[PDB]
Amino acid sequence: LELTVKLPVQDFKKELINKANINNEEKKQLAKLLDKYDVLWQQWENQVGHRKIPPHNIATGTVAPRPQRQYHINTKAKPSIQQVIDDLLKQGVLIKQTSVMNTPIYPVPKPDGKWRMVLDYRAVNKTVPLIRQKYKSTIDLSNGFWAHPITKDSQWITAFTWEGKQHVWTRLPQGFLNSPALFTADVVDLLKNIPGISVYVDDIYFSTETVSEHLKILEKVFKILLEAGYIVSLKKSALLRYEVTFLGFSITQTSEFKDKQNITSPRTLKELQSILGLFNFARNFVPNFSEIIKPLYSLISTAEGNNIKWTSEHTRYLEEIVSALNHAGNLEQRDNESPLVVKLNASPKTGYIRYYNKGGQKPIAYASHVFTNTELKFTPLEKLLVTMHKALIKAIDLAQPIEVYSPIISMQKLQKTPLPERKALSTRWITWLSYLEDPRITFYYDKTLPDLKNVPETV
Amino acid sequence: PLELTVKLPVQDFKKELINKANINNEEKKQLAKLLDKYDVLWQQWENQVGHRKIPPHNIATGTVAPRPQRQYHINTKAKPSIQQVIDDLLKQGVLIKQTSVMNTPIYPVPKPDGKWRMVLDYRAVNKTVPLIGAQNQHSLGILTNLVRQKYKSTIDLSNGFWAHPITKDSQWITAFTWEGKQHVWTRLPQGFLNSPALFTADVVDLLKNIPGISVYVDDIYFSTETVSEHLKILEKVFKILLEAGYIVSLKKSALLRYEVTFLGFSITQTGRGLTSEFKDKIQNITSPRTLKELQSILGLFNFARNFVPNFSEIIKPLYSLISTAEGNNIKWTSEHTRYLEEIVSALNHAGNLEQRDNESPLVVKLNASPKTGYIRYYNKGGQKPIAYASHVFTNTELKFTPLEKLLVTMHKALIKAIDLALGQPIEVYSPIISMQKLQKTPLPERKALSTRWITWLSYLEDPRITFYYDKTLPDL
Amino acid sequence: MLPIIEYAAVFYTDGSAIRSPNKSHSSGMGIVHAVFELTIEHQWSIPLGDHTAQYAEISAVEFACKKANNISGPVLIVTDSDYVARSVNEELPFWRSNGFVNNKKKPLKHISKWKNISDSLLLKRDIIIVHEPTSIHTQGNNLADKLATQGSYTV
DNA sequence: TGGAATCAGGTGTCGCACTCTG
DNA sequence: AACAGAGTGCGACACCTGATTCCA
Repeated sequence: LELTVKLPVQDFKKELINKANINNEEKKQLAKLLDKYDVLWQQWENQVGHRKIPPHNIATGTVAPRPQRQYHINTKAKPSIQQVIDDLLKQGVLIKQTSVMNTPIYPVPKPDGKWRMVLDYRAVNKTVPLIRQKYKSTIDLSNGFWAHPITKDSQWITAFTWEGKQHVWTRLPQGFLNSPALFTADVVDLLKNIPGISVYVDDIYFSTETVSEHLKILEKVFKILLEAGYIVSLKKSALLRYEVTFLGFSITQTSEFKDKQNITSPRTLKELQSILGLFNFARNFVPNFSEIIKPLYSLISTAEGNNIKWTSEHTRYLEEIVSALNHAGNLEQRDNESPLVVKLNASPKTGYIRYYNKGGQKPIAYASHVFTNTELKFTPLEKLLVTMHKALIKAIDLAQPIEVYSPIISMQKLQKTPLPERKALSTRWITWLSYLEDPRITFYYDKTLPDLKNVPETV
Repeated sequence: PLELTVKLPVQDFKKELINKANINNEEKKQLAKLLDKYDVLWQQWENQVGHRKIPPHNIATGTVAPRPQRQYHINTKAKPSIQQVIDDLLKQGVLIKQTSVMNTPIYPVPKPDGKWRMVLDYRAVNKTVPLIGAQNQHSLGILTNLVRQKYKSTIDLSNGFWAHPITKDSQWITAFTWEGKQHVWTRLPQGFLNSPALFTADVVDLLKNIPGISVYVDDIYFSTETVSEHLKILEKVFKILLEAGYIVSLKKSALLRYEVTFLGFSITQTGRGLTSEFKDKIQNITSPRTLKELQSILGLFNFARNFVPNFSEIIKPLYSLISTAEGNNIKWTSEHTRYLEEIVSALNHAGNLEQRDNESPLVVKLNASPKTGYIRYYNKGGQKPIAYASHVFTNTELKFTPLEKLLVTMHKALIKAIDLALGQPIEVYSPIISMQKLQKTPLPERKALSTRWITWLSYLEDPRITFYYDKTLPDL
Repeated sequence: MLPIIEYAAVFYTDGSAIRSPNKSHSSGMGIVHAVFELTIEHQWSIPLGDHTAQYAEISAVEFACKKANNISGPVLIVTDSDYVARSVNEELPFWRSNGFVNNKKKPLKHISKWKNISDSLLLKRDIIIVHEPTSIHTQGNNLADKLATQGSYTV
């Protein structure tokens, strides 16, 4: 067993020891515990694990799909990627075999001069049917997808052309349609005996309230994993931290997404105009909306220029209208049979999502989100994308067919496009296509309710 | 040793090639000794074929057998030549007399010399066999992506398909009848669908490690700058071919030159361009008379559609003509002949092209006329375009406003620009002042379908592309 | 064309419409009288109720035409609607030639309003109907837009 | 004045012909 | 009476998107 490059695992261990804010004797015994399991980590780059579970079948498709063409690849990206593919062949997961199917491949540049290969499996995926404590710790799986062996009779689908020769995988391929669900199904009941754990695609999170229980659970989970046959990447994991990142959120002690809404005081005509535009939807179902809204129209009628005089009575009006909208007004019960439709929009400082059923008259539930400084310096598109991510999580949690109404246009373009112009896509569009692959969800653009200028939320 | 029928004058070939180089006398002596001391590499006989030191390949993957067939009439002229060819093959043991269940026809094909190449028809056999889809043969990408240097060289393999054997149980399909005798192949038979795929896969596998190499089927191309590295890489290639068991012909090959032909395109010190032979062929054409000849002429013209900025607009009436007439007869007019003369004259004034860099961002410049649209490509810091593109507006696109025309041209150019990018950032120069206002454009003014509009707007959020406004060369 | 210094007066017209709470739209009109430097002499902002933006613009143009008939000396009109001016200038002889019907041989919308426009233009034929749209009239258009918003938001 | 049924028309899949390179 | 690859075009159906038009 010889790799090509060996990572500085000792330095990462030292960094983890210092980064974890525990007692010094706690640190030393934790270091001893980590050291006693030295074979745990993949000190070799692209080191792959193994599973002894029976191989899975993934060629459940009934109609034969057509092959796809390939285009030339950059000379600069060739050396490193060739070393990677050679190592993968050496691991035995890849073999040289001749098959009917070919899959387009192309590289993308990493932050450094290195390149990363990606495989476009849209054609294949088209025709394959599917089926809180104070102490925190997070572990992750390094290329766990390459742990599930594939049946021999189903190997021919994943072949692709590199250096003029076909190559065939033996484990679950990256970016495949049903692969993440299958991997999650095995990993979740791999630990069905230990409560309090939380697994998502690749990361695994545990929470404890003491130190001894934390040590005991860590030792137990490590033994279970070593029995299973998986390997962990120390670089991307962290533990024993009061704050941690997971599911795109930051976790404090003992949530972030709320239901209060509320708005700070207006200062300009633009803010009041935007607020009126935002609340213009409410007239569809609120009978006494006109009486409450008349003071706002009176205020805008008399006012001139950008100077305004909004007394505390206007504050009482807006607070009352918010309470009336939110408390129990027309909030109907959800329908299981009806497909769920969600409409979302983003503000320069916050965002708002709404849920209906079959285009129902009344909202089902509300959502909100506050932008921290980290994303406050981001592009608007990134803000709206992360809000859409959070909204999709909530919607699938409350799910059944799902529809989304967003200012995004690229989503619907990617969802439906004829074959002759497939070509390639960006580094994040594949991550979102991971959702876009499943036809149970649809995306739409309507250009409704612009909110370029609005007051932020309260403190 | 080996004794074929016709002995070839190898010394004459060596003298001709060494005399045809641009090297000096000492350099010529070095190359002469290099070629001499690797004398085993080249063929010394007619129909000389090689052998490969690899495990065999099995093509017998079919499930149900087809029905054998018989031979139809044969041309009289080639009969002694084909008989000599078959006898020579028998001498080398490539073809063996043996009766089998299957039988396949024979068909001669004329060759540049008095000889005839051997080709066979496998219709039912190809119908009943699964196909290998490994795509590793794209001529246009090779000719648009190769690196150009001062001293160029190429090598062409000969009789390559005859050097890769087959498994013992899979040979029975290759059976064929000759003069009442049944014969079977030993190696990959030419005219078989998977044979080119296997051959190209093997050949590209050989030359992985050698830097700056372009490989296509039976041809290897490369250019370098100085004599020392050129000789080093050439001798390394010769050694790898020697261990590979392949064989090389002088006549089809040439090395150490300044201008050379490749895939029908002449590469020079300035860049790639058309050859004299194709110019002669196009200059010797006449007025078409039938639909078949018309389609042929237009295909020859379409072959070189990327050597002039304004190709598409002139050829359009000719394309419209074919739909008008029915059957073979075509209604000709003098204006069409005028168009033909104009096209051939424009081709006679064609200019050469350039290569595409892999280290610098690509640039595209686009413009629109009330009837057509023009697209050109460039590298950063360069001035001579890589290739030209032109689009003709249809009847539906005629009703579009000028912004719609510019935008549809934008899409129809970036559709291939994204392919040509090869991961590099893309900068666009257009006569449009801004794009945020384009997003701000209200609905009452536009007329085109919203389905086109969303596709057009999709390009705004691509992180890999940008835009720039420049007021240069306007027209209306 | 003659400079603005020669005509008796210039009229600045603008209309806006906004979605309303079982009421579809609320629209207001703003028209200012100027007599020539630039001196916008006086102002009129009027709401209409439930109609689209085009109804607001056409009501504004008849308002301007009738006050121009109240005004002595040839005057000019400027608005933010080029479509109405182009259509009238291109189809008026046909408009009262065919009996106030379109190319589809159908009475086009705003029949009485179009009749009023036509008779006002024909009785006072020395009037200028133009539309420029960054120039001098930008400020006048901005205040007129503000006036139209003020009219629309009145109820 | 506005609102929704019927209907003519653009976009997409798949078929055909021809060329060249080998 | 041949294949693989590439390039371009044209042509007959399918399906839906938008406009015309009638009616409240």
